[PDB]
Amino acid sequence: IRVWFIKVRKMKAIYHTLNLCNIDVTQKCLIAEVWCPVTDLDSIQFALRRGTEHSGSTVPSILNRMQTNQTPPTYNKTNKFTHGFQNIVDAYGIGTYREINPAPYTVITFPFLFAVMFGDFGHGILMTLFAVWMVLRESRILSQKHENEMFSMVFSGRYIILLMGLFSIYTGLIYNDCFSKSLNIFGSSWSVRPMFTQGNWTEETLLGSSVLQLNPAIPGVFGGPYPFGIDPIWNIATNKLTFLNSFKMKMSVILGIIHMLFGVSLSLFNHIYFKKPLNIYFGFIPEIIFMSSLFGYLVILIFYKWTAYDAHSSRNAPSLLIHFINMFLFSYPESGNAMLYSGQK
Amino acid sequence: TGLELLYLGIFVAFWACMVVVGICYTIFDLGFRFDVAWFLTETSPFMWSNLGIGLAISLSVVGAAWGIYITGSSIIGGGVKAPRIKTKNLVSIIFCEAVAIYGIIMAIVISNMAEPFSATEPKAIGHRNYHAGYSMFGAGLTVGLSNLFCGVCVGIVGSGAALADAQNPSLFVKILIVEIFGSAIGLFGVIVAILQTSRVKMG
Amino acid sequence: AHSFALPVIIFTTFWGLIGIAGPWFVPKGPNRGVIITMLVATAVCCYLFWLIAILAQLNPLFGPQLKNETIWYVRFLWE
Amino acid sequence: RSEEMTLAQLFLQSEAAYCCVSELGELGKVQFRDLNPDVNVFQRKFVNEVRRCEEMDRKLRFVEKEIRKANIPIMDTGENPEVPFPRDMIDLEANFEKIENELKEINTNQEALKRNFLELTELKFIL
Amino acid sequence: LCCGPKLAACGIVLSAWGVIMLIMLGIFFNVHSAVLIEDVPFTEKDFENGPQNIYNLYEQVSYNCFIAAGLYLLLGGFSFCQVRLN
Repeated sequence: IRVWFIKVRKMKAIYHTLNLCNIDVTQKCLIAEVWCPVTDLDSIQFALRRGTEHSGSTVPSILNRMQTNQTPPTYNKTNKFTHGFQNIVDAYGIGTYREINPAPYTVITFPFLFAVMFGDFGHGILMTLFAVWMVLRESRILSQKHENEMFSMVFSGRYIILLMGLFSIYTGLIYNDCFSKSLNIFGSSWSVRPMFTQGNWTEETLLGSSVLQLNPAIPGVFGGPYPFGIDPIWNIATNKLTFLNSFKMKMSVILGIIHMLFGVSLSLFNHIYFKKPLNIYFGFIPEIIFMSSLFGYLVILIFYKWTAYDAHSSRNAPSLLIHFINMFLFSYPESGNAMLYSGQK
Repeated sequence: TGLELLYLGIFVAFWACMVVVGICYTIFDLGFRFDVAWFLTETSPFMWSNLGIGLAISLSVVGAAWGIYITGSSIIGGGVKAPRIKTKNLVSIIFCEAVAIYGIIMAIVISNMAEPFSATEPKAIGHRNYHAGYSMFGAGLTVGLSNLFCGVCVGIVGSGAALADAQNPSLFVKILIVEIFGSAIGLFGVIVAILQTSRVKMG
Repeated sequence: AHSFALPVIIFTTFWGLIGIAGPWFVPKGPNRGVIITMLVATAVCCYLFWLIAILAQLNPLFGPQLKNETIWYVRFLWE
Repeated sequence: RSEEMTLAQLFLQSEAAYCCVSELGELGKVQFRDLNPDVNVFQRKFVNEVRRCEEMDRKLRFVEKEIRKANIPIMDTGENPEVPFPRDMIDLEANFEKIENELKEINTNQEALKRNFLELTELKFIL
Repeated sequence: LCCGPKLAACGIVLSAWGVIMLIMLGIFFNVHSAVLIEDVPFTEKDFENGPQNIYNLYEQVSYNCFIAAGLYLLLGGFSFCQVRLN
């Protein structure tokens, strides 16, 4: 009788949907309108042929095409890979008819931002190992009953967790963060005490038991760029927080501005397809110009300061944030802050 | 209410003591022992600075929490018979956190300009450090209180809009106008806190 | 002692190689655009992150702060 | 776009359109929409079959409730069947009513159960 | 049977993690000879003569890592044995 339950629900649905047909039966005008895609018309007319085969009336049971001006529904044709990421975006809002699909870009820029937020080596390795376990054992777990609903929604995001762990491993490598300690792989370039003795640096370490004895930049051979990531010495420096804060704040702001310009440039595609000259002409253009003029300048200024000022100019090194406050308030004091570059006015 | 009575008793005792002490001292020709200069010159500028720094984030966080709860309770409760309102009405929470974001940025900005000195007497410290400490305290206080009241108003109107949206879909998109107009006062508070400390050169 | 032109050349050439060559030689199937977007945006984000991390160190302003024990130890380890 | 056209009409009434729409539902690649007038649910051409279906669901719900109170697990791993549109289905539901009727009499025998307790309580006045 | 598989799987992965991490940390101590960046902890309040005492003590410290690895490996073997009790 459980089979009968399945059958009963089926026929109930059939009759309920057949109720929707037209409100007349003269000349056999019992007709119902249907949303159906284009790639599956052959199966639909094959179904109609099957229905007439089950019927003894031998009638074509077909009708000609027509078009109206209603709003069609949207369906994201997913496969084993894109589904986990399309479901994540559809959870907040359903795209219009022909909206720029955001899954193809999201599928990657999501774990990247996560890895920026979660940039550690060992934890990333653990996540990718869990991903490998869950991916390889998919067939048995799928054909298995589990009481843990948390595990079901975890299992939904398979390739999510996989790519997330991969980029987490990468960003653990790039910060030279590995369980909170750097990995000195191919050399340090900062502390050379035998060279430091040239610059009046000897016998201080007797008082070293109670002082800190700052290291300067460029007594002649210091500085130099580590080819890959953060120099390991910073990991043991007591003032690491200052440089780490500066570098991380700047990276975060730069990442955020390019994300937004990406957004608006992508929007320009959305409007040009829909044949809306007004929106492109008096929409996209002022907003992109505003975004650029207001913050691409900040990005370029940050990069200029990075590639411009050496160690010997540590006195009166210009500060960008105060210059931005003066950008907003239009205030130019005669002194107190030197111009970062000539002709800034 | 016992707590209100306790607060009233403490407040009334405090002000009665102040009034009586003031009157007897003024009648007693002892105005030379009321030298407010010593009171506002013994205090270090760094105390004023650091109190301002603490408040400039503390009060903003308090306002953010107030608005968060006041809108979230109604958002969660009213969606039982309409799950559609979970994602439509997330703007209020976003603004309730943007308040704290502004507070943190202001804390970072004012946190600068903290170079110590060596003077230990009023004649040696000078006017500049006193101005710095007072200005930083004032900026912290104003930004904190502005963002507090801002967050409270934002949360209240967010609750109202979220609760009203469950009746008819075409309501919220126009009721959010008051929601957006809420944040302007916090923006003004940040601007004034910026301007008050634009000429400090402590060091 | 480290070089700067050599690493920038090596990593820029590697990331250009992947990000440009990968799209050109994909099989003609149904999953073409997905893989193209994945690889291209990967190379972009990856290389940009490395470039920012490396330029943040070029031309430092102040050296590290090292305890005295580390100052003693670095004598006879890095040398 | 996702689709080029989505409002083609290829459906016409027949004497066995039930089988046509059943097979179309089996396909699982269409959605239905009509009845702009929004008539009341009890002015319908097919109201009687919906009422019959509701009666079958009510009877079925009662029997499955009784089964679940028996703590007897149900197994559902067989094939998906095809609905028997001709009048044979009628005979089937007749049998189902008999099943429900048996359950009714079983509850009548639960009257006996009450009598049992009218004596078990009696045992507790042994003193 | 004893120490059912439900927790024994977690125990086995934990033991594998312990063996691997302890072995690698010990090897990092020994091969790099306990560079202060990767090896702060130690026990000596007097080293002003020379580095040889420091190196000897750091070798002594790094020695315990392999004992920890052996204990973790024995734990993993015990858990694997309990898994076979079916």
